[PDB]
Amino acid sequence: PWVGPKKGSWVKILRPESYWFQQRGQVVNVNQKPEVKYPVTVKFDSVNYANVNTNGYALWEVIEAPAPGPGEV
Amino acid sequence: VVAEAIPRPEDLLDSPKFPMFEGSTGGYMSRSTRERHAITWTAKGQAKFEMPTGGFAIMNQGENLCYFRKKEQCIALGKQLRKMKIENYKIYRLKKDGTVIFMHPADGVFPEKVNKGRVQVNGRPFTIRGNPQQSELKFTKYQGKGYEADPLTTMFVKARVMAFADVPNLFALPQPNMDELVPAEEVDKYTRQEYTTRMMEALKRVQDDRAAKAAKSL
Amino acid sequence: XXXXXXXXXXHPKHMLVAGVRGYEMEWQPIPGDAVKYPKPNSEEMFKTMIGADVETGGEAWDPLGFHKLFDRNFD
Amino acid sequence: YTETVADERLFEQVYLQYTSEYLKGPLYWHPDKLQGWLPDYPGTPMIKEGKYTSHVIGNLKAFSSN
Amino acid sequence: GRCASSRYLQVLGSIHDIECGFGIDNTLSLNLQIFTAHWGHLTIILIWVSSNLYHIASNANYSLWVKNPIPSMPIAHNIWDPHFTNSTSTPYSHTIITTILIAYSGIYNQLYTSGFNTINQIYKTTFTFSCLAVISILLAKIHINTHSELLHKLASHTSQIPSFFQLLYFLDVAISSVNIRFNFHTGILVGLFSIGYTGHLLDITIPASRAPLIHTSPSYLTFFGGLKSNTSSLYLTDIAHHHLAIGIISILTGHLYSSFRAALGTYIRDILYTSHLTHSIKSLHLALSLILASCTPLTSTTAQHIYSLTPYFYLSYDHIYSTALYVHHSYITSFLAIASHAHTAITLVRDWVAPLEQESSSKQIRIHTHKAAIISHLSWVSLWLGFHTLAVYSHNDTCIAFNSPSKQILIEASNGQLIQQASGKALYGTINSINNYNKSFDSFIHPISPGDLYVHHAIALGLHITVLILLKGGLEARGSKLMPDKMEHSFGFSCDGPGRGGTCDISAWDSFYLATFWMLNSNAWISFYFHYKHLTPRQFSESSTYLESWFRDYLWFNSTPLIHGYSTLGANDLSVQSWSFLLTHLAWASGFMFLISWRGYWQELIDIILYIHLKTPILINLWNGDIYTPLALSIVQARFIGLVHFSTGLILTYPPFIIGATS
Amino acid sequence: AKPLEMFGGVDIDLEDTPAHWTIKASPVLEPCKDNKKFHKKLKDELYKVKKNQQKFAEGSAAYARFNKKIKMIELRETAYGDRLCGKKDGLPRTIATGEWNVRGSAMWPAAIFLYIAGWIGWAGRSYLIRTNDAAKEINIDVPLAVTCMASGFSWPVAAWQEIVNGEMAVPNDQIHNGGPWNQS
Amino acid sequence: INGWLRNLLWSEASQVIQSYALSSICPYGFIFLIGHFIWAFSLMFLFSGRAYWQELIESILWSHHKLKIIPHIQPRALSISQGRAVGFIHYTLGGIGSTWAFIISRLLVLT
Ligand code: CLA
Ligand code: CLA
Ligand code: CLA
Ligand code: CLA
Ligand SMILES: CC1=C(/C=C/C(C)=C/C=C/C(C)=C/C=C/C=C(C)/C=C/C=C(C)/C=C/C2=C(C)CCCC2(C)C)C(C)(C)CCC1
Ligand SMILES: CC1=C(C/C=C(\C)CCC[C@H](C)CCC[C@H](C)CCCC(C)C)C(=O)c2ccccc2C1=O
Ligand SMILES: CC1=C(C/C=C(\C)CCC[C@H](C)CCC[C@H](C)CCCC(C)C)C(=O)c2ccccc2C1=O
Repeated sequence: PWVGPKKGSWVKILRPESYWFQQRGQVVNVNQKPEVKYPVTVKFDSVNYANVNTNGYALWEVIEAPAPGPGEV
Repeated sequence: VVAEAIPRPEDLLDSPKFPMFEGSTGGYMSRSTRERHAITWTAKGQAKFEMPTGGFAIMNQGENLCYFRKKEQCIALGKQLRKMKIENYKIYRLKKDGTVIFMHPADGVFPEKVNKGRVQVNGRPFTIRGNPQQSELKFTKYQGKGYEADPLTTMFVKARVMAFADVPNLFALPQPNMDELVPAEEVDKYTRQEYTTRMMEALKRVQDDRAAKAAKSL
Repeated sequence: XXXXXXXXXXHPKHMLVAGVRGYEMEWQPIPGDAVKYPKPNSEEMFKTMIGADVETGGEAWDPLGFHKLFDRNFD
Repeated sequence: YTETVADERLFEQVYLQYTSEYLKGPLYWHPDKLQGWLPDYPGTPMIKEGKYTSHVIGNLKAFSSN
Repeated sequence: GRCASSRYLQVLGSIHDIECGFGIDNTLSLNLQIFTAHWGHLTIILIWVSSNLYHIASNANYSLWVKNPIPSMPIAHNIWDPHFTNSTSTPYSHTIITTILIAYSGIYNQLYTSGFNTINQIYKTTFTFSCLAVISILLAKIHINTHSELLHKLASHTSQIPSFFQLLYFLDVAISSVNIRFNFHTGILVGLFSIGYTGHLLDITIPASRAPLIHTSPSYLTFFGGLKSNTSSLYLTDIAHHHLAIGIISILTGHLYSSFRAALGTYIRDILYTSHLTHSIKSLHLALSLILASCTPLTSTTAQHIYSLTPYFYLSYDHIYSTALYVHHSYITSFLAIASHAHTAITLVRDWVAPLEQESSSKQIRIHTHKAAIISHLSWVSLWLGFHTLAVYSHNDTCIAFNSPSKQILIEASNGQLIQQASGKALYGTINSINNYNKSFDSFIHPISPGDLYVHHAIALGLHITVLILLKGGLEARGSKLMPDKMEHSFGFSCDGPGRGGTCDISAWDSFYLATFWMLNSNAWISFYFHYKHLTPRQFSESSTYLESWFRDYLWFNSTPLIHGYSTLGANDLSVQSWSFLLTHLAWASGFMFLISWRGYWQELIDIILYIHLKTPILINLWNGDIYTPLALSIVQARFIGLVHFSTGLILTYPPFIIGATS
Repeated sequence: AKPLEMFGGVDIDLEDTPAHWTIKASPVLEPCKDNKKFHKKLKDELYKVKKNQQKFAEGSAAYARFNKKIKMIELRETAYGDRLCGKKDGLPRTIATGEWNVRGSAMWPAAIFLYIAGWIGWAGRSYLIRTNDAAKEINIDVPLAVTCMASGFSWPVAAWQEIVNGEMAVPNDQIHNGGPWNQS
Repeated sequence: INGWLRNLLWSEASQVIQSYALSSICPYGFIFLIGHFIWAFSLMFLFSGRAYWQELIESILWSHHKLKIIPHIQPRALSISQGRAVGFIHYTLGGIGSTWAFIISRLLVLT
């Protein structure tokens, strides 16, 4: 039984200290081990100050938002 | 792991373990400092390297030994050696008395390689944003150090933050009766377990009085 | 089959906006003014309101879209 | 059984939900719960049901609307 | 292990940060320390007042200035400096007589208006104020003992129940109580102090200004207006009536909160809870911020209205008093204004509890929800004002350099003119309905020209940018996108490292440090505007729309007497002014290196110097550096020291120019 | 009772009629063609330029260029005659009361600039929306760029139609609000 | 030092400061003013760190994202080294321009 958002599905970030808070990014993969605290891996078009466009988030920090659309983060 | 017998640098003049190095003013300042750090390693060929204190050096085909004032210089030289595929280098801190403390490959395995028996020191079980607010821990153990709070205290203050926003359902603390309480401390009735029962009944009386007073014009 | 996330590991989302009470509270009791929780319906109820006539079209005549600004307040 | 991160999060939620209700009661006694602090004065509730209670208008609370 | 040379700077950077004290464990200790410090500060103020009164009494000429105030000049104090010429005579003395300094404070007019006539009265006043300083220190001791006695009475204190620990929160109810403090401040300290000063005026000031009159009858309360013709100041009867009205109003207002009895007055907490506030009133930083934000309009209006409506005898007749007072109070109120924002930021860092993420209940919460909108719009208005003021000034400069004064863009200041016209119509309607008309209001309404419009836009730009920096620092003190953990660190800290793009000047204290430059610049603009309009209203009205006029006809032109002060031709009584001018230039430039050059360079330099000292023959056998190790100043200390040098230079370079230009 | 001396030099209208709300009724200002300072300033301009002109040869090109400059100065003098200037400076003023019908009014430049500035901003926003990529910002798609630049003329209508139809703004819950200020 | 201030930077600056509408030396007075402006402008880069400007840029970028104006070349404040370089360049350029105008206008007037 798959857990978390599907691969390639857009999710809105709910981590307040994240550089992409309330932004959206494609789900690269979700780790299926229940022991992993932050299994969801999300990649973004906008890099942060460390020039990193991907990060691993918790299961409770992604809400499966729709596609961004024209001129929308 | 067995610590070596690194002698004090002021007592090991002219040792065969010393690499051929040019020698500069950047070395440890004697006549003012007594704490020295020593790094030893075994090389395979006399490959030239750069001393952390200015000037270049040539290793020995066998054992090597260098003395430095700071652990940072020893670690810099260790990284430089490790770039040359030279493992098995150990870094010691020499106390003023001559006590040898084994520092860098502390358990014999380099810190970037996972080794069993290690425990996460200074670990915090939440995201960095999960730290409690500094304002909440005023005049407590963590007065200006909210990042040092144990996770139980963080959860407790988080629950307090959750609670102290539903203002209408809060309980105002009753005003103490200073004039008629406050006898000499020797004047007490003991019965500690009865004192909590007295707390229960007194708070029940306070709440009933408040409800009766509120149900007059509300 | 996607497993349902338990309420322990669910998400808060951002349905809780500045115009409504937060996690659990009550909003300030303002006297006669904008009260209660607003909901977007201006344009929709504007298309059912009468007043449109054949002088200008025959449907809800509102260039400049002044009706819709209530629905935009949320955006 | 091993304590997964979801189980730890569940304990977090249970602890917070219980304690946030407990601290509102008469058994926590924090300085922020004093009179003049966040909680209303004992016999004078100001706002209830999201409406100004009659005690807001002070000595006029007994006056009729007319 | 022990400390390095940076210990002194570290300690002195928080020498009065009583919250950061190590022995302090509770709000009782903090509040008592603050109360005792207040008593000591009041003692210092009283001693300063007695100082000025003594020096006017002893080393001065009040007895002679009072007779002929218009052409005479007051004396601050004598000059006793062994560095002067033991031969000849200094330019500050009448040949063989002692050396004197001309007072530019304004105390002479204050004492003359208040009713002083003789040196003996000033001497008795000095004695009384020294007595009051003694009284203040003794009150400090009294309150320390009373609170320690309450603490000792906790040796005979128990509630016989586990609720006894509640007394922990009420030990400092004497200091932390708000309703009683508000009631008694607003009533006594404001209203009854005003009423007592009305009594002082009616008993002394008005009797000792005119021929003998009736027994202080109620005819001493007039409603004339301003600028009594002979003394060119407000009517003392008008001042007494004003203080009486303010006193009555504030006495009535002072009965608002529940101070001494629970059956009278409304509580401040209930007032706030049913409004758009309900802030954390137990924070000392919040109270300090919002009362510093109160002394700011008071001091700014003091600066404005000491000049516009001169209240003291012959104050307008002194060309130096009027400018010095205005500039002084403008600088004081600018400092208090930036203080309010600094302590608001400290409040948000230290003494503010916020909901989880979304409970939009606190006012600070609602402000923080849309803080980005606030900062973006403040940036927009700042950019607009800067662009359109600098560009129009550049147009005027270019078109007047090109021999075309008529090609300038001169927007007539129509809105300010409309406000002035309405106020003038109101005042003229007041005057025309008087049997004792032909009154004057001095500079309450002044000629407004396009130069005034441009300078007002520049001042608005400066205020907007200062508020922008301070507000951004306050709102992002608890965390920004760049550093989303800023409330875990101190209010002031060095940086967040070179990584993540580089993070120099990231703390809220760094926002204050950046904003102090803009405060100084805005104050300089305001002071230049006032001083230029004071020196020559006509030339300012015509040629002030192009910045070259400000550069030439004001700075370059009016600096002639000051530089000529001491030269190879003799000295004037402006020699101290010129010497302090150059010294303050040196101080201003000296702080550039603390701001531009940063720590690591100097740390290497200090390591080299320390190498020398540990290498010099005799030093090495006496001092190995292990005790008070010399180190370069830390980053925050460096920024603060550079800021102090810059502020001192910029502020203290101006009074010499004012004195040289006006006197 | 002589408001000039009462208020330290400044004079007040003292009359409440709508006919004085125009800038032309102000006693501070005066039409430039009958102002002494205006005459003196432009006469001094003419005198200085003419004195410079005489310094050169009669038949030189510099003499002709100075004649052209003199003609420009005299044209400027006659063109600013209807413009209002202060009764003490002689420098013509710019009207910022929204008069719309006076010489030197700021309404026409304001309208022109606002139109063209909205045009620039709308063209840039349209290009950014239609090129949702960083590669298109460094290597500009010139045909699309000029298409948006030409299309920007209808900004005052298209922008409003997007504002009311929910296509310009975005809810705050879709963009990064800012740094966290709380959590615990 | 007062001699340098008075007889060099003040008395000998009369030519450049009073150079408006004077045919040859108008640009020198204007460039004197511009050099002062540029020199003072350098201090914004010299005294400030890049973190404040980065946070301000993020605040502005919020308003840009609000109206669907997303610069995909993400706006970042100048790097620390670049901030120092810009400050130094503006400082030296403005000061050199100030001296340049001051000396050249005076020598052109006197000659
Ligand atoms: C006018 C401002 C000013 C002043 C005075 C200085 C002064 C100094 N700088 Mg400096 N600097 C400045 C601006 C200034 N800087 C700026 C804007 C920058 C740009 C970043 C730098 C960058 C800089 C660097 C990079 C270096 C210096 C260095 C130096 C030192 C070498 C000169 C020296 O030792 O003379 C002595 C100092 C004086 C001020 C001369 C006058 C001394 C007074 C007049 C005599 C004594 C007064 C008397 C005792 C009164 C007693 C005090 C009183 C309380 C009793 C000196 C402390 C160099 C250094 O430290 O190397 C040695 C160095 O490496 N500076
Ligand atoms: C950010 C914009 C801004 C700010 C902060 C100020 C600030 C100030 N202005 Mg001001 N002004 C502005 C823009 C601004 N102005 C513009 C665009 C004009 C037209 C050229 C004027 C014309 C003007 C005059 C004539 C006078 C002032 C005065 C003043 C001062 C007193 C306050 C007042 O009455 O202003 C009025 C308030 C405003 C102007 C706010 C308007 C803000 C909008 C958004 C600016 C853009 C409007 C836009 C261009 C209109 C286009 C119309 C077009 C569609 C036809 C104060 C310092 C007075 C003064 O200093 O006298 C001593 C005065 O007499 N202003
Ligand atoms: C598509 C272009 C574009 C658009 C539509 C906007 C729109 C806006 N900007 Mg802005 N900005 C831009 C580019 C743009 N900006 C650039 C390139 C910069 C870097 C200098 C800035 C820097 C900037 C600041 C610092 C601030 C704004 C602010 C604002 C807002 C208020 C209006 C304002 O201040 O304008 C004035 C705009 C400027 C002063 C920047 C210069 C304008 C540039 C040069 C226009 C470039 C357009 C581009 C070349 C078009 C090419 C089209 C082609 C490829 C087809 C508004 C939402 C303010 C804000 O957030 O308040 C709400 C604010 O404080 N902007
Ligand atoms: C608000 C006031 C103000 C301010 C801030 C400035 C700012 C400036 N002016 Mg300036 N100026 C002003 C008013 C002002 N001016 C007025 C009213 C006049 C009268 C017209 C002038 C006349 C003037 C002239 C004529 C010159 C300046 C220069 C300068 C620049 C100096 C920059 C620098 O690095 O100096 C660094 C300072 C120095 C290197 C020292 C020079 C000044 C001293 C007195 C020389 C004495 C040398 C002596 C032997 C001791 C030297 C010590 C040694 C260790 C360095 C700077 C842009 C100068 C410039 O372009 O650069 C120098 C310049 O040529 N200004
Ligand atoms: C800062 C400070 C403070 C203080 C302040 C003050 C208050 C000061 C003072 C000062 C002073 C106030 C000083 C004084 C001095 C004096 C003197 C020095 C005197 C002497 C005298 C004598 C010696 C006498 C003698 C005699 C006798 C014995 C009797 C008879 C007569 C004769 C004369 C013989 C406080 C506390 C806040 C705290 C912190 C610090
Ligand atoms: C000049 C300079 C220094 C050097 C200044 C130092 C090291 C301190 C200078 C102190 C002066 C020389 C006075 C020394 C004090 C006296 C010896 C009196 C002692 C008083 C104590 C006993 C309290 C820095 O360390 C520094 C650090 C970071 C950014 C910029 C700079 C910077 O510009
Ligand atoms: C203001 C400032 C910024 C912000 C300034 C930036 C980002 C400059 C870039 C803005 C544009 C791209 C510059 C382009 C030129 C100007 C728009 C116009 C210059 C020419 C005019 C006269 C026409 C920093 O990033 C910074 C970083 C480190 C230390 C200090 C500072 C610093 O002081």
